[PDB]
Amino acid sequence: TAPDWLADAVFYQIFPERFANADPSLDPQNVVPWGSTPTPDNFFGGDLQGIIDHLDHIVALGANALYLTPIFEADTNHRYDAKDYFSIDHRLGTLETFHALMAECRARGIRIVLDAVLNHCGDGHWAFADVVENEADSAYVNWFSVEGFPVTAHPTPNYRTCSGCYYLPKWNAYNPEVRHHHLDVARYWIDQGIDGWRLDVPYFINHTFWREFRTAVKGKSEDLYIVAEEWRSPVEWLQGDTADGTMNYTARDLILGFTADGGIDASALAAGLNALHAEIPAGFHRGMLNLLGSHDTERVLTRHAGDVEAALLSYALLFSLEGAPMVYYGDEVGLTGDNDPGCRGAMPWNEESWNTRLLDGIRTFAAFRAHQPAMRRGRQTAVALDADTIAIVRSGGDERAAVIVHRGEGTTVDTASIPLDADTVVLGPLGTASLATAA
Amino acid sequence: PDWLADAVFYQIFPERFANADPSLDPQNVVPWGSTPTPDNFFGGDLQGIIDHLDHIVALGANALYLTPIFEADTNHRYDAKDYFSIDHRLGTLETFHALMAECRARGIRIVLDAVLNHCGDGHWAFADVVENEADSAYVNWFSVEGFPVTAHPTPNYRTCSGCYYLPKWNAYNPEVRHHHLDVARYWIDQGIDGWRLDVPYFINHTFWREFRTAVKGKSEDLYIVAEEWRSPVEWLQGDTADGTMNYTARDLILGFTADGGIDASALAAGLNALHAEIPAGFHRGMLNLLGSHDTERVLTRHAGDVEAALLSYALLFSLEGAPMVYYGDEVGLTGDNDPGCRGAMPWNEESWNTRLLDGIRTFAAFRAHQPAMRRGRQTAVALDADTIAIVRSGGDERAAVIVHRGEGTTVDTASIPELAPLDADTVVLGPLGTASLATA
Ligand SMILES: [Ca+2]
Repeated sequence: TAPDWLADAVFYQIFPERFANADPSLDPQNVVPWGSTPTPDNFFGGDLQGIIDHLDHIVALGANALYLTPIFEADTNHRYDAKDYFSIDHRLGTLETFHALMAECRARGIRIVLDAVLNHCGDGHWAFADVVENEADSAYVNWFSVEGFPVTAHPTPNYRTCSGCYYLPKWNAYNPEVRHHHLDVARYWIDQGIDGWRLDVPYFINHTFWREFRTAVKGKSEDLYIVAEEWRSPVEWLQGDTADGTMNYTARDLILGFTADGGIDASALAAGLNALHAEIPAGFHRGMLNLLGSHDTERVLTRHAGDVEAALLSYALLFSLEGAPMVYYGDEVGLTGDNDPGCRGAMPWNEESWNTRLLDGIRTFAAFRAHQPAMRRGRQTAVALDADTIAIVRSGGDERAAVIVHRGEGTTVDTASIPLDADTVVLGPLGTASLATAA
Repeated sequence: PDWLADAVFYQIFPERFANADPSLDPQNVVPWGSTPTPDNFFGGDLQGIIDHLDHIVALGANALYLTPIFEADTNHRYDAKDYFSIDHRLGTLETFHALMAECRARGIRIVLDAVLNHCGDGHWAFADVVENEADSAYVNWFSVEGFPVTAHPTPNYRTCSGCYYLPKWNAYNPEVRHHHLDVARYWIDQGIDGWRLDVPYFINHTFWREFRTAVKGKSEDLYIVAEEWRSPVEWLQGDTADGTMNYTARDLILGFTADGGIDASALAAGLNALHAEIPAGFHRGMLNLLGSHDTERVLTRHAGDVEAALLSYALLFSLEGAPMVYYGDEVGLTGDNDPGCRGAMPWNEESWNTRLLDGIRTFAAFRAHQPAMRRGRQTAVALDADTIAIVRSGGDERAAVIVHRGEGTTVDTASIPELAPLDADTVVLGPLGTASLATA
């Protein structure tokens, strides 16, 4: 089963090169102004000290865990092209600054999850450059799958890669020495104090390796959290031998279908959510990392086409579900943008730039979850009341809660219709209601 | 009258609601979008009111308060020149009859403006005194100091508030009373359901007792509501009105939802006091409102904050007494105080704030559906400096509208004796959040 702390977790995902530039002396020569349009090649100077300095913002939102995208020495702004998995990227800070982040995080009750990019590294990585250089004489030739020498990125890479990208050579995970390096990466950062690992494109490697991964990570501690990136069904990762959960892109698509697209009505959503619930095995519901967006999607508000009230319906649903809810940095203040690089805009720190009522609306849903124990540990039941209105009921030992979410122009619901209370509740246009009762 | 318990009012300033008949339009009529002024005409008409009853009903209203509609020489029609005719730009008596019929067909009631302290300087009686002086048969229908009559400097006759074009009726003349009682009787014969009293404080209670007797004599269920900006207590002794325009409740609500000057304790106390001052049987007759043709528009009072504005509406619709919506506020029209608040009502729905409209409708629908929200006692309860419950209880049934002006909070239903009977133990309120719950 998944670790129990997860029931209480609320995650804040950070793309560190865009959250806060606290240290200009770390910035590269070609650093762009903080207000610039994000691109696949530009750098803003976001750093680890920037995260430390805004921990208060992250706490005040209701978050108690961070998911960090890659932070190790790389040549891109997203850092999926790691070149040394054993140091912090020199533009993010040093190992000391990283330690200071861990400590400041744990003084405030905040757990840390890093991004484990094990299918591939960057072409700048020492082992890969050694192969380029020394070819068949490199000791790390078999750390990759290079077709022949000389190595060429032109016209198509003559080595295996992540989805054809020339600067992301694929790690040969069939090599024991590569697995040992991958496991020493897992343990090393756990030795530095992290609380879990998020797995990047885990489906490009293989279950056998991910089994060794769980054994190495859980061997250090049973409460370290492993979460699979997965866009389709999560079930393969929830058999008890690989991950503790999945990024719940299934719930994302269902929720947004309802609140933003209008393609699915409340009945299809409830059915979608009850089935995903049936699909996910016992012990693993708690481990699902639910989200409405990420660094791999367009921003939630953009998906809702600037309709902040509808967007609040999404968050209501998000915070209502079993699984740890995750907010993507800047969505809480109403940032907009298309898919990558559009969703990787720099986070503004002028409170006059924030959509404050969006922030307070999300804070409210988070606060009700944190205060009501059934919202964290209770059972999840989804029920349609009409085409535009859904109730997410959560059933605790000694208490029960419901979040009722209406996307129409207003209605009333008889709670006697939802299997403790016989109240009538009214919902305004784009309205929600959040109710609890002693059992 | 009992029917006031279920009444919801929609106030129309008839010049500005809807212009259905261009043939009625005056010569220098302005475009419908234009800025209102003390002299301009837009051509709003009675047929335009008939044509838009749908919108009124969809709002949830079942009663109109109309401002004066008799023949006059201003855009506001407070300067009546003939009390026994519809103003020629509004329509004819026939059209008026048609509006009544249509209204009766939808269970809508009608309330007109009784402007009895004064008429207009163009009124036939006044012009006859101006012409024939001491030989006019109507010299004592007014208070003219002497001849020739002059406005020039300042009127050498009594007026409403110094205004030369609004000479004051001598209500001490039985002929003038007779005339006033014929006006009340005449429009009641034309199908009308009641009267709003314009500045009744400028006349006297002896006159308003006769007024009541004549009106109630036609039918006990005809409603009488007095304009009063201060305490309403003097109008509620059983001998004059059935209620007043509740400007006291307005000042309290807006001080809390818009100004920030009054907190929830002070608002709860204010409302509880007002309630206790209102005599038994008269709570329902109170005509509750957030604004009128004599105030700046609600949304403008809330500095354009729609969510703040919706807190006002929630409160308004939660109170005992008949709630009234000033035409166009439901769609988010803005405006300063008169003339600014007499904008023409746009009918192109792309200009409306429809979340505001549907917000108001929801409060109305809750109230229409809950018997306690109409006939139940009223207890106002401060929970926080920023959060108030208005509770309504029918014997053992209970409704509650909870209204939060802060950034978000939680309402523990237990430990609040008046909220305790709801099965829900906790209720969340978002920022500027509203919660409406009812028992059983
Ligand atoms: Ca007209």
